[PDB]
Amino acid sequence: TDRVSVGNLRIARVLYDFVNNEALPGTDIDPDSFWAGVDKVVADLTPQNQALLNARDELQAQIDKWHRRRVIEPIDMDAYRQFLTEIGYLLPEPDDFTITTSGVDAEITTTAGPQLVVPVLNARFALNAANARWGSLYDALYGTDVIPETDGAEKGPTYNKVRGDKVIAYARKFLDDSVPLSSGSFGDATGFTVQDGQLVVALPDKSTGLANPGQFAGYTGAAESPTSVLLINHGLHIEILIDPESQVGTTDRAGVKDVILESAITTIMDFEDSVAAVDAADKVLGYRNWLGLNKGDLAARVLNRDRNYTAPGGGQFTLPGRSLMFVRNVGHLMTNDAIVDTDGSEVFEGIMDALFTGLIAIHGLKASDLINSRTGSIYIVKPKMHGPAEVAFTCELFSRVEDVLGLPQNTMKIGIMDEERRTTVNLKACIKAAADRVVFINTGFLDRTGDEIHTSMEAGPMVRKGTMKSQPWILAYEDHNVDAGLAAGFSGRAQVGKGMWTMTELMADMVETKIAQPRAGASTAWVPSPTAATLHALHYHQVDVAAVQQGLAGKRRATIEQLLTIPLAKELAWAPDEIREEVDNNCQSILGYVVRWVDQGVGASKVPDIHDVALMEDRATLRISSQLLANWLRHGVITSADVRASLERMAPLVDRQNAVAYRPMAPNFDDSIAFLAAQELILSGAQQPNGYTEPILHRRRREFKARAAE
Ligand SMILES: COc1ccc2cc(C(=O)/C=C(\O)C(=O)O)ccc2c1
Ligand SMILES: [Mg+2]
Ligand SMILES: [Mg+2]
Repeated sequence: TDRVSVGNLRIARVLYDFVNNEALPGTDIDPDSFWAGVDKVVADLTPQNQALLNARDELQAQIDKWHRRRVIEPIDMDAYRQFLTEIGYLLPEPDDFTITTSGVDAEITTTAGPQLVVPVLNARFALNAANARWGSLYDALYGTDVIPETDGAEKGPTYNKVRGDKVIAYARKFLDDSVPLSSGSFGDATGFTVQDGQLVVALPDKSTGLANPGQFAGYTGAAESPTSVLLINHGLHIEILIDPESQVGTTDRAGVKDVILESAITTIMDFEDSVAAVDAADKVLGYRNWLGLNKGDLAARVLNRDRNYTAPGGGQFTLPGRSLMFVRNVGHLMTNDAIVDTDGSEVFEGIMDALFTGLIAIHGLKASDLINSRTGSIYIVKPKMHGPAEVAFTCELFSRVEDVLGLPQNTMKIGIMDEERRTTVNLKACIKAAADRVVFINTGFLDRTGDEIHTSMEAGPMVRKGTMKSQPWILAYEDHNVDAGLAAGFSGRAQVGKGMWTMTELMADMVETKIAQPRAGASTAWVPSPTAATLHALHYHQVDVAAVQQGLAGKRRATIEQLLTIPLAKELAWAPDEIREEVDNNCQSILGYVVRWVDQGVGASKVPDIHDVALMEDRATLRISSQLLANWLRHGVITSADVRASLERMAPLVDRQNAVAYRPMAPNFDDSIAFLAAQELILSGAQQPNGYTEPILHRRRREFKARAAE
């Protein structure tokens, strides 16, 4: 056995060596004490971890049996609520309180802006994400459909000046609405200068200053013909680049080359739903990337240095060139044979992630041969928790890891995903359980939709997938999340965050509708690319999030009844063509994701749906699709033959979109491990714990790896 014995643990050699040779050096942590602590923590906390998972199962069975023993319809919310209280699912709401989290960076406590999520196993994506703190607006407008590709303005192989003018004019309007001139418009500016520490913009027939001179933040170059002008609005920086001999500047009335936005303020390096990591070799690749990110030396293309500026008065100052980094550990469910005990049982992956990503994170608190958290914190997102006891356990785990790492208590801060029903309905108690550690709450609406379907599996058939985004339960869930955060003092102390935009090509749609999120008081929301970060940043220049949160203080906009409104489909409701479309749509989504998961170990993939729209699919959207079909199969909406036919229908189409080093599924379907994984996720969906996809995915990916080795 390629394994190392430490107490009761047998550690995969590749992981043991990585930690000893790469992660421990520079921490001043004694290697023997670390591994002894690994062993101690795993032995102490595994039972409670397991008890919690059994409790999920106890609760789900009592709820299953509750729906089964009643034909009365539609519902007796009074009865259902009393039952949830009786069985300990719905707990008493504690008294009001204010969080006490301290030692947090300004990007979290203060700044409102985009938050980018990226798979940590892909080093190149992770580098671009960390560098996405600044992004070119002209590139993002020219490259996407925010400037429509109408007649004459489409993208070709070389610069289309008609299109670029549209981009320039779009950016002038943005500047006008964000940093207004005293009189006149940026559209007519001819140049910029600094005089007596003030920004002076030259118009055709006069000159003007800023309506708020305080929005002038700095410049580069000679004051009397600068190379760039730096502005701030709503805590976010805008940089106007001036270069008339550049390609775009030659055509511009003021020589303006580009407009740079402070874009992804923070970034979440993901070990969970956007990655596939089923053994020690996978986790080591992830850990190694997370290590180079914190040491500053990851290269695939390198990390950016900080940005240098001249203050208005004349001094020098610096701005961060990198996004402040979070890490998303896996949650409490899965184990991983990267470590096994003497009976051969796998160790809980979440316990491992806290020990190892926390150890690695120490490097980001010290100088890189230039830092992540200047205030001494480690920022871990914790997903897929169910209720305050599960939150308390995470807090205890962090305490024990801090002790093993020699770290001050409460160094390891937690971003609470609100993406499971038992957390939503006890949200205040969950925040209280982490009152000294919590740095955000975030509505992970995709996982939350999966948990909604699974929890009420037995109640009846659910509405279609596309219908879910506007059901009553989800809008109350969204508002109740903001209310609980604001009520716990998150304003000025912690982030209130919302959901991912998954239509990577529908960027005009994103600019037009994602504005709802800061309008609802969210200080941050999730984007999947640096491009999307730059464009989403526009919404924080239009909406004053701090003032919005102020106006919501004390309001109570969601009742417990509304939260508990199950998304049951009404009588009739669907025609045959609509039932067929939803089945086809779900099967292709599942197939396209799973085939790259199982075969190539890619945890996030662009997959076109039945309407040919490109969706960024990850494990959460997979949880929704499989659970929805499982629920339809369970209540007689469709038959097992419909599932099989739809899967066999869509598989050749997926094979075409991948034709790469790719193994087709058709025509020998039952010989493709990926195809059988898709089938299994639907047919066993109702039996997976809380509808989770990781058991089946991890098993099938390991099965595939084993075949590829003989
Ligand atoms: C590179 O493209 C990506 C990367 C990461 C992603 C992460 C999520 C996600 O995790 C959503 C939630 O947690 C929740 O709704 O439950 C969704 C789409 C993603 C797409
Ligand atoms: Mg999620
Ligand atoms: Mg304003």
